Amino acid sequence: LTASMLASAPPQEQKQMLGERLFPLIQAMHPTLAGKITGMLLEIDNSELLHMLESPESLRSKVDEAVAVLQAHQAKEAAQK
Amino acid sequence: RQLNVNAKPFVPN
Ligand SMILES: [Zn+2]
Repeated sequence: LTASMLASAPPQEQKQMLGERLFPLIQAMHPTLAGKITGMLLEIDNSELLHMLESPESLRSKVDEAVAVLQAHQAKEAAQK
Repeated sequence: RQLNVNAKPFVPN
């Protein structure tokens, strides 16, 4: 995936393009929550999403962050809701 | 660094 291929497509479809490259990696880390985490991350700068696709420590760091918030939220909706 | 927990899940293709 190149930045050129990305400008070639429109917004909505650029995330789809990026998600395809991101999914397999995020999946390896979390097979079950993969879909969701990916979805959550796709609302970030493509320029930075492009960076994460080249930096594992960065991708992982972002993934763990998403995992934490995701669980804290759900747990919240559990105690009260 | 702010994330949306209600973001629509992505699906492979
Ligand atoms: Zn919440």
